[PDB]
Amino acid sequence: KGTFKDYVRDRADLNKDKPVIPAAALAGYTGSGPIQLWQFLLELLTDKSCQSFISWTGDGWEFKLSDPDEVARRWGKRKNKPKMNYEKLSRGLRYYYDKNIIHKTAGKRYVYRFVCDLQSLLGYTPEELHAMLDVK
Amino acid sequence: KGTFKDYVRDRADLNKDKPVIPAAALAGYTGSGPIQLWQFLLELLTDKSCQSFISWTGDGWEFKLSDPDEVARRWGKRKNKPKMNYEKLSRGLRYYYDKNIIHKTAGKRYVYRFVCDLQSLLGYTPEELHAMLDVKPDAD
Repeated sequence: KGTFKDYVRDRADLNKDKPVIPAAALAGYTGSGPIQLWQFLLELLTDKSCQSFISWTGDGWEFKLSDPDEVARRWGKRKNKPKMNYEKLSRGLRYYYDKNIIHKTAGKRYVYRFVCDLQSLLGYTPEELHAMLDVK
Repeated sequence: KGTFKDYVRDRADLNKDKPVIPAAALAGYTGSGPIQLWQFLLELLTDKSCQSFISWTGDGWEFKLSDPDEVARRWGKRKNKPKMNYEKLSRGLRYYYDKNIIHKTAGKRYVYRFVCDLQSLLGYTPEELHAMLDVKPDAD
């Protein structure tokens, strides 16, 4: 039976995984208001504890979805959309291909790549972050 | 500006430190779901940057609202309610009076007092928090 003081202390000592690019903070910076799906993928991609169902392939801003539905799940629980499946999220990607935000690598299945200038936006180089995330 | 780094860096070299009792954490702790007005008041009282509009009087869990409107304005923002004024906020305080969470100090204006067992919930004593926030008693 611990107090709030113990609760905070325990949280500071246990759950330790801060994404380098918080989708929320990013929406503020860019002033996009409501969190965007492409901004969310970045947060996950910048959060080690997510390298299970999503990570950088090592080639530039190229990333792959090891477990698509997982990203589709969290995305739903993050935007109060408990009705978010794998397709309702794969439809937003096409919109991203046309607006040239995210693309799909030829000769893959769930491999994608940011084609927008994230270096000038985020301030990080692809290779830089890869290191901060122990990318292999 | 410039890059995302700067906008976040200015938060580590040009930004204060979090309050002691953040409403968000307190909500998750007690599992109240959405932030509660009394939890939000606790955050402002545990944040040095808010001592201009709300502060501890120095006597236990008693506090005063030096700038009532600024409190109601910030509560409105945190809850996405731009039409938030003190009058409505006062409806929440009155509600807490009936639920023995916060009482109003007789013979004074804008002076209230948490009357629930916050010490046992929070893990701090009023004196302890007053020191952490460099609180100075009022010459009542």
